[PDB]
Amino acid sequence: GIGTGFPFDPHYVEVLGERMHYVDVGPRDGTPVLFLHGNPTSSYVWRNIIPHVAPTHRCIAPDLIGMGKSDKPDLGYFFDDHVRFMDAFIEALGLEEVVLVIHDWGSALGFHWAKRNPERVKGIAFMEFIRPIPTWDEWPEFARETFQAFRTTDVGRKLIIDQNVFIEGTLPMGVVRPLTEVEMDHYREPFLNPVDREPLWRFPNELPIAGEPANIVALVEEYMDWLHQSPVPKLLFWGTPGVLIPPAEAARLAKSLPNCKAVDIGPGLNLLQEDNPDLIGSEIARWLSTLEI
Ligand SMILES: [Cl-]
Repeated sequence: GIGTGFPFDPHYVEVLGERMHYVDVGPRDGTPVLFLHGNPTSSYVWRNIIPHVAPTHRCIAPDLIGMGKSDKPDLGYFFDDHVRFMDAFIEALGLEEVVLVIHDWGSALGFHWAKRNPERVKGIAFMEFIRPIPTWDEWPEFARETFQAFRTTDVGRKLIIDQNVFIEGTLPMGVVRPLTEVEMDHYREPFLNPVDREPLWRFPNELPIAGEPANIVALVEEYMDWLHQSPVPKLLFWGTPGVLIPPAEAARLAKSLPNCKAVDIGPGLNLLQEDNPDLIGSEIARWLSTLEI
C-alpha cells in the first residue's frame, strides 16, 4: 500500500550553530517547494507526497530543530525558537521565492514567515493547520481530556516525556489507518532518549486553545487575518472528522479565503499525509503547474 521507506539522500545545513537535516530533490532551475512538518512528525511525513512533485519542482523538507535527524540542543523549543531557526534555515539555503506546503506546527511557521515575506511566497498549500481554538469545545471531544492533561507542567511531562505518549499513543490516534511497525520505528527514532522529548511537550503547550498562550494566540490571529487579506494562491486539504480543522471550518475557509481551492481527501484526522498521500501529492503537483513559477 502506502510505502514506508525513506529513499532520500540526507542533506545538512548549519543554522545558528546547529545542523538541520533536510530533503532536497527535484530540478534546481525554478521556484522550490518548501515542506514544513509539525508535531510529532519529521520530514518523513512528506515521504509519499514528495515523489509526485519532485518530477517538476524542487522539494525541500527540513527536520525542525530538535526533531528528526536535526541536531537537538537543550532549548525550550517554544514556537519562537522554531521561528528563529526556520528563518535562519530559509536564508542559509539562499531561498528567495518559494511555494509553501505546511502542516500542523509547520503551518504556524509557514504562515508566520509568509506574513513577514509576502513578495517571496508564490503559493501556500496547507492542511490541518494551526488556527485559534477559542474554547475547548472547538477541540475534538475524543482528545479533549488528553490534551488538557498534556498542558500541565506535572502530569503532562510524565505522559509525554517519561512515557512518550505523544509518539506511542497520540500519533497513531492521529491517523485513520493503522501505522505499521516500520513507520512507528521511523517516528520513534529521533526521540529514543527521553531528554530529547522536550519539543513533543512544548508544542501542545503552545497550541492556541482558549486564549492561551496569549502571545501565540495573537501571533496566529495575525497571520490568519493576513491570509484572509492576501491574494496568494491557496490550496487547502481537509478530511473527516479532522482534528484541528473540522469539515465545517474547512468549508467556511474555502469561501472566505481569496484564491482558495479546497480538496477533500476523505477520512482523516490530523496526519492527512498518512491517510491519503496519493491525492495530496497529485493535487499539489497539478496545482503547481497552474502557478506563475
Ligand atoms: Cl501539538
